[PDB]
Amino acid sequence: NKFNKEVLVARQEIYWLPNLNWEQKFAFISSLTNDPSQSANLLAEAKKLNGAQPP
Amino acid sequence: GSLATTLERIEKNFVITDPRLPDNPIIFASDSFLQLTEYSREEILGRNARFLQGPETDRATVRKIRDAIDNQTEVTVQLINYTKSGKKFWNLFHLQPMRDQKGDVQYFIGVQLDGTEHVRDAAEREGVMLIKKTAENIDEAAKEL
Ligand SMILES: Cc1cc2nc3c(=O)[nH]c(=O)nc-3n(C[C@H](O)[C@H](O)[C@H](O)COP(=O)(O)O)c2cc1C
Ligand SMILES: [Cl-]
Ligand SMILES: [Cl-]
Ligand SMILES: [Cl-]
Repeated sequence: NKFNKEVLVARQEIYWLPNLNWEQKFAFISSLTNDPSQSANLLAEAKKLNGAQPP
Repeated sequence: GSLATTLERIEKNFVITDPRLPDNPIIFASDSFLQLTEYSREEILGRNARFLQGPETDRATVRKIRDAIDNQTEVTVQLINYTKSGKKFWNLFHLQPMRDQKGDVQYFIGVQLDGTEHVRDAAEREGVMLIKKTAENIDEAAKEL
């Protein structure tokens, strides 16, 4: 099962990020959907995009 | 609660697919859709929505959906689908492209309104009206979240 709990957890956490627009959020979920083994890397990189777009 | 993304906690049946991925697979599936179809998120993410179909599903109707998808337009149909345990239900379905600012399609939203029967006449027009409005609201909401 590619979409184990860890993948699902990371996925939920990407969507919680406050500074991403809807496209950016959708893109990371989509990449995660396509390449589940990169979930942790995706969350970490999403956080960097978040931190780089302050309000 | 469960592990749904915040978008997937909106209280309507829908899924969202990415046509940029091979075979246009589900990337979001609402908790309500999961309750309806009896599938868990784990077992349908990354999969084409066609798993909902079965023996009695009218293949011409399904073709109507695929035609719409290929042309990146909306469509509304009534088709028979199946739960995980194989229980029949009528699905008043609406598809609509999710576009960005410049009007380019980015994703597809699909909304299901489940029923024990094929709705006709006034009850079907009322049905069509409603799920179109729901699909519009879901689109609008996703862009806020
Ligand atoms: C966003 C979206 C939602 C869909 N929802 C359903 C559905 O609820 N029930 C169904 O039978 N097909 C649904 N489909 C249709 C299948 O995914 C597929 O488009 C259809 O079976 C035509 O493809 P095929 O001829 O290769 O099987 C949906 C498609 C998309 C893009
Ligand atoms: Cl959430
Ligand atoms: Cl909830
Ligand atoms: Cl498809």
